[PDB]
Amino acid sequence: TTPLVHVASVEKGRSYEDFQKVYNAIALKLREDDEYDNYIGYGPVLVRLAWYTSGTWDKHDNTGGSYGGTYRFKKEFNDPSNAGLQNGFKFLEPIHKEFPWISSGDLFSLGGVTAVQEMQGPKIPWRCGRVDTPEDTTPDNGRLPDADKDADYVRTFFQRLNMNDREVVALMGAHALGKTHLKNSGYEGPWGAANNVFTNEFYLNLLNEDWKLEKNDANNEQWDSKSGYMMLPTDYSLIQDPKYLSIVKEYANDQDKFFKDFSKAFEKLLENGITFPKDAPSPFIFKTLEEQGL
Ligand code: HEM
Repeated sequence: TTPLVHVASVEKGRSYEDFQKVYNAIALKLREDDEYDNYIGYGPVLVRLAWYTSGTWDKHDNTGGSYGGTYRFKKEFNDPSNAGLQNGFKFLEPIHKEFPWISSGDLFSLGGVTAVQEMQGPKIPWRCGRVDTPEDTTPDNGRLPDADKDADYVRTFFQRLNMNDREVVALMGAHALGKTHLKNSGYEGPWGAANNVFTNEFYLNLLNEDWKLEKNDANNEQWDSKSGYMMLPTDYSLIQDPKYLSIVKEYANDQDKFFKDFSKAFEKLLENGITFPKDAPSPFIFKTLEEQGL
């Protein structure tokens, strides 16, 4: 099938104010549902959801991506690849009901942006206009990366998402958030201590901790530290590859640089496959609840 073009179309009669209200609803629920996942909260899984849905994109034929907001998950979340994502969709359901006018793609991606900012991460410019395509569903089957691979696999995989070395290393820093859950992915443990605060801890831990490759309770190999942290083989490959290593060191020593690069890469990820008209509104930069005194 000929490559389809997806033009961003602003939800009829909606403006910045409307989306800030959605952002606020998401942010308020993040604050309210504080007990989820042993008090980590829904922040991490929402970021994962935004990445996963956008990560289905294929630059070659512009299939997948965040635009359509319509997907079919393998085994309906009963697969090591997508298990756990249902928690994010469940969290967003009440938000969508309160704001039925927002497209699914806009909601899923906005959920990630809101989560990163509320967790004290960098501001992520975000654009509206994704249009639901119920007639065009994108199966996630084999489109997201395996975690038991090396640096060459990671580099090649991300080329499909049009990401270079710096973009890949920056995006991976999101693993400072949340944790792996054995029953979900066959991996267990957090990557750091501040599981729900967005910082460059991922890089510091990679370089500073004493890691040991071991099999977990699912018989899968992962790198463990005495501090109680873990790294997937794909995470660890970032310090095994010399080109990735230099960038990990850069981010480990410059919090501001990491924030700026992550912001650019994350927005790009969430916008891959979308064509924005020259007269489309400028990207929205939402204020956090804190900045609004809410
Ligand atoms: C080589 C690429 C990647 C691989 C192999 C990978 C793999 C995984 C795996 C196995 C989990 C654990 C799922 C679970 O057990 O619940 C996970 C969680 C997560 N990933 Fe990644 N990931 C990759 C890239 C990314 C990127 C680029 C982002 C976002 C910018 C991201 C954000 C997250 C977050 C925030 C979590 C924690 C979710 C939670 O705590 O519920 N991942 N990822």
